[PDB]
Amino acid sequence: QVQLVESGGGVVQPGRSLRLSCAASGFTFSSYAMHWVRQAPGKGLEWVAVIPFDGRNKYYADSVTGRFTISRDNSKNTLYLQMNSLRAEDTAVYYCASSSGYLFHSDYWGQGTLVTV
Amino acid sequence: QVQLVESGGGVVQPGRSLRLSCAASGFTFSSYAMHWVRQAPGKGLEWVAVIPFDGRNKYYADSVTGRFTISRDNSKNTLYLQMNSLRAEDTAVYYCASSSGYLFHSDYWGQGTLVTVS
Amino acid sequence: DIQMTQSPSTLSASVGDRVTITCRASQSISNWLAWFQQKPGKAPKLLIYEASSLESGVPSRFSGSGSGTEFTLTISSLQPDDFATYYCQQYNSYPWTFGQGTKVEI
Amino acid sequence: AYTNSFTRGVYYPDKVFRSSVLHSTQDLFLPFFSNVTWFHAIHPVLPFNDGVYFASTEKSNIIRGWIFGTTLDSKSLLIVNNATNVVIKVCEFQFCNDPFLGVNCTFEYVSFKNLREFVFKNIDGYFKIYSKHTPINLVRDLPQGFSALEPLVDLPIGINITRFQTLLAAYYVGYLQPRTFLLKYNENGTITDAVDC
Amino acid sequence: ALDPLSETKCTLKSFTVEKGIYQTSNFRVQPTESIVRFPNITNLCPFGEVFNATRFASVYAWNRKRISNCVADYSVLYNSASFSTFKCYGVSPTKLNDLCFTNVYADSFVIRGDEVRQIAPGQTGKIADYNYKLPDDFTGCVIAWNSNNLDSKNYNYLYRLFRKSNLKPFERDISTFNCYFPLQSYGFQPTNGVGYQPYRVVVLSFELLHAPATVCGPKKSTNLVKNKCVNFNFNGLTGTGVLTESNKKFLPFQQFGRDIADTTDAVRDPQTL
Amino acid sequence: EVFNATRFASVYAWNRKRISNCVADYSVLYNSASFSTFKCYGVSPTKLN
Amino acid sequence: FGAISSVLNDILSRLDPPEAEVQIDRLITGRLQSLQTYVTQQLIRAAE
Amino acid sequence: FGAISSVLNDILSRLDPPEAEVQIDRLITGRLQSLQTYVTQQLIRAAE
Ligand SMILES: *[C@@H]1O[C@H](CO[C@@H]2O[C@@H](C)[C@@H](O)[C@@H](O)[C@@H]2O)[C@@H](O[C@@H]2O[C@H](CO)[C@@H](O[C@@H]3O[C@H](CO)[C@@H](O)[C@H](O)[C@@H]3O)[C@H](O)[C@H]2NC(C)=O)[C@H](O)[C@H]1NC(C)=O
Ligand SMILES: *[C@@H]1O[C@H](CO)[C@@H](O[C@@H]2O[C@H](CO)[C@@H](O)[C@H](O)[C@H]2NC(C)=O)[C@H](O)[C@H]1NC(C)=O
Ligand SMILES: *[C@@H]1O[C@H](CO)[C@@H](O[C@@H]2O[C@H](CO)[C@@H](O)[C@H](O)[C@H]2NC(C)=O)[C@H](O)[C@H]1NC(C)=O
Ligand SMILES: *[C@@H]1O[C@H](CO)[C@@H](O)[C@H](O)[C@H]1NC(C)=O
Ligand SMILES: *[C@@H]1O[C@H](CO)[C@@H](O)[C@H](O)[C@H]1NC(C)=O
Ligand SMILES: *[C@@H]1O[C@H](CO)[C@@H](O)[C@H](O)[C@H]1NC(C)=O
Ligand SMILES: *[C@@H]1O[C@H](CO)[C@@H](O)[C@H](O)[C@H]1NC(C)=O
Repeated sequence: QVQLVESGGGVVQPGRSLRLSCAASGFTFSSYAMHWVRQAPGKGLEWVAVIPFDGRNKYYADSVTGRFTISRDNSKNTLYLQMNSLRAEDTAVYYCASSSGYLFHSDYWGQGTLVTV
Repeated sequence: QVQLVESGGGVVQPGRSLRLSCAASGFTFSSYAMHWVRQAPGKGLEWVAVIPFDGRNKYYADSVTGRFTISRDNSKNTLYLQMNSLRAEDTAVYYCASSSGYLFHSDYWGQGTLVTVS
Repeated sequence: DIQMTQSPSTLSASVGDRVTITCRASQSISNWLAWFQQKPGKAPKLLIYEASSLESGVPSRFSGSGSGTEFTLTISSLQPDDFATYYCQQYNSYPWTFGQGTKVEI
Repeated sequence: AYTNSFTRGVYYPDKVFRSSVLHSTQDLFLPFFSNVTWFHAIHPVLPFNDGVYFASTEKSNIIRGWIFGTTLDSKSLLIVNNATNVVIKVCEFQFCNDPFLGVNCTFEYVSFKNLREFVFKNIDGYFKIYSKHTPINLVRDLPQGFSALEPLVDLPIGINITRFQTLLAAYYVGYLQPRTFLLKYNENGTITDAVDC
Repeated sequence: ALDPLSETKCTLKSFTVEKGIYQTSNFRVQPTESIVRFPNITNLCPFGEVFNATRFASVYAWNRKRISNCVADYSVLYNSASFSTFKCYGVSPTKLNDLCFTNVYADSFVIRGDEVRQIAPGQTGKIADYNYKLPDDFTGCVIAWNSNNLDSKNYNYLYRLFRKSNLKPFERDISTFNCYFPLQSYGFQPTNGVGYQPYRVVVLSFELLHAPATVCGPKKSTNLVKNKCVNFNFNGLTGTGVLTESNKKFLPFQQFGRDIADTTDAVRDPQTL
Repeated sequence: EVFNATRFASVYAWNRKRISNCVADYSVLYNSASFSTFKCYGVSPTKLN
Repeated sequence: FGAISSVLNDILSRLDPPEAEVQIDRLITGRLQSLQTYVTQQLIRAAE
Repeated sequence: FGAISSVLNDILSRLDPPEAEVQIDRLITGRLQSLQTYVTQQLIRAAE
């Protein structure tokens, strides 16, 4: 059915970079806006980034502005988030989320991958 | 290859309603104009309805104007026909058909489903 | 930005009970709010959208109410699998913000 | 009852200073020596056809408010001055069948012995209000004399207005008509005389 | 231009001229300095709060946000390539940052692609004559850009229908055969054509300078010089003349006087009242 | 029989149909929203009727 | 005078004001110019 | 005279040369037509 698979998580030294990859299946990825969201271990989850399907616009949360970039390629049906200048407070499990319409729907959330800085 | 599957056929009491569905596989359904055609038992086929791929137009046969409603959802690659106020003469086998170009092409006809109004 | 406050933070109840979760918006989200449930080791799992509309596969005991700034999540009768945290979420204006959460305890 | 609006209703046509010059202009004015309807308040929804001259003579500021609209009850403008602080809301309030004062919206503002004059015209969604205050010592009707009203507010409500009601000392109602006037600005830039063409 | 005699030869078109007195040209004192005056308003202008609105108003109940007390940088709007169009009517879009305005209204709404042409003075149509009508003498700039991934999914954008007869300019009628609620929703979907895509439109209605203005462009003020020819610019009222102290009593709402010739006769310094 | 006709001529051999003896309600055409452009030159589309 | 018609009412029945004002301006321009010519003729002839 | 404004400086502040030149031309032909009338009036009056 619909599944989002995150990949690329691991351990990063402070001030270094990491790239996340996100595979989509079971829906028209080429016309759906994409979201990234992270949850710190046993803390409240924080919205991260969003890109529409054609990517003319690109929004970020404040804490990651200027250090994070989100990217997509509908050809591969994959979503990416490149992190630079990583800090310890950025340690979180990062999820992919999208919507058949306008809202994160539980059918459209990935299993998540852990990033430790 | 190119297969079209009709569904929803059955038995209808006069005056009530039914919904048919046609499924598409093996072609760019989201870019093809789609049609419905019915053929009553041992009688001639009757052109029913056509929907362009964007649904900006919908044309219907005179015998079903104001009662039939055709619809499509390219996301699901399916064709939907709504029947209301069904009468006995609407009993027929209904086919969903299309064209790689403009005319009904033999690869683009389904097996059909039977609709009986009684 | 838009700030959202959940109340209570923690709340203990037994199976079958009536519970209410109150979400507090710093300004109008007029009816655009979402409710999510998370158990540990689980992703944020949807309940409601625009705060009164039922998602597929969501038991009717789950429901919401409210418009503008004051909103409500509803449990009619507790089931044993409802013991979890609940987040009201706004999406009227980016960035999408989340409440502090309400974890229901035994 | 009815009274003679001798020469009042003239207001500064625009927001440009001039001086010692006779300026001709046309707008929605209260024609001279016209019929104006007199209401008294001892011991009423009116039409707003194209813009309504308003005036009132007071002893204790009992006149406080206006309701502009089409139905004027929970479907509109509200203007109220509760004894120290002017309040203007255009919410669709709940109003009684006979609104009175005790002793979905766009805008919201905050802030006989005296004569208070007003003009209310709503053109192209812009509700324009002019005013002028002056002391008076008279108990009968509008004193004969000339002064010019001046803009104070501009409300681009877009709210459609057809009828209005006064809230609560006599008050008077004319109606504006698209007549050309010749205005006489004095040496100091004040309107002192006018001619209805 | 070599000398007065050489001027007479050029006018008379002759290398020799008869005795007499001959008018040749016009003597003009030239201005010496340049003076720019603008108010303290240097607070920035929240155009982002308009053009970056996450939610836009439906066309029948279009959202009219007022702009005042700011310093409007229109170069950000004009230069940005994210706009599919930028059509001004009363002013040239590059001159915006030089003028100063009495007030600004940002009327924002989402309309179907096929009707983007209807948001224009002296136009008619279903959207232009039942939802949002502009006056013929409209002064401002119309801006539009594709929103096909910000709006389409969607059926939450409404526009009116069969029963009505009026649209008089900038009127917002939000009132709600057998029967029909006078509103039907657009079928904005990501898979439809350009003519069927939703378009987020913002219309900056300008009110021309008639009062003490409040929204000025990003100009740098200077000092004031009296009793001398200067090129002066007050809030965008430009001209050349000698600025002297006056004995005129302006009214608190009058920004500037005039002469019988519609030329400016007196101005109020926006920084020194 | 003109606009929604199932078939139009190629432009080099553009067809034309004559119209006479009828009641022409230009509103139904004009207010029909299917049109991407509707430009009148000698007249205006609201004075046709 | 360049207008699509010399009957003033024909224009007003045919064009919206946003387009009519262009056409009407042409007719006024000439007719106004025509009066100017005629009155100037009168003055000079009146002097004679 | 049909121009967007009768203050010549206002147009130049508001419009770029490609468009303002049209509006300015409108004022020019008008005011020039005005001098034409005034000068003509003077000549006949001068002869009187
Ligand atoms: C609407 O929002 C967009 C997105 O930017 C976001 O919103 C702004 C209000 C700020 O909060 C930003 O920090 C935020 O990311 C604005 O579009 C673009 O914003 C950037 C600022 O980030 C403008 O500056 C550019 O920055 C890039 C970064 O390298 C430079 O390369 C450029 O040379 C330029 O300096 C940019 O001009 C702007 N427009 C674009 C990219 O087309 C937008 O300004 C904002 N407001 C409006 C009216 O659209
Ligand atoms: C402002 O107008 C809106 C028009 O929609 C009102 O919203 C409606 O409210 C009634 C109940 O009051 C509901 O039955 C309708 O369903 C609402 N409309 C829609 C489209 O859902 C709103 O109540 C008005 N605001 C007031 C009266 O304060
Ligand atoms: C303002 O409200 C009045 C109603 O008080 C409107 O006048 C009515 O408009 C409808 C429109 O179809 C007509 O059917 C009625 O006959 C009109 N009433 C009268 C007495 O003529 C008026 O159109 C509204 N104006 C605006 C700009 O909304
Ligand atoms: C107003 O007109 C009425 C008749 O409708 C007349 O009785 C009355 O005298 C007029 N008002 C004045 C002040 O003359
Ligand atoms: C008038 O009413 C407003 C609110 O309705 C209030 O804030 C204000 O204090 C009132 N003025 C007086 C004098 O009570
Ligand atoms: C202008 O005001 C002064 C007072 O400052 C007054 O003496 C003078 O009379 C006024 N001008 C006129 C024409 O009344
Ligand atoms: C604006 O600020 C200047 C100083 O930069 C000051 O002289 C002037 O009075 C201010 N304008 C006001 C207060 O209206």
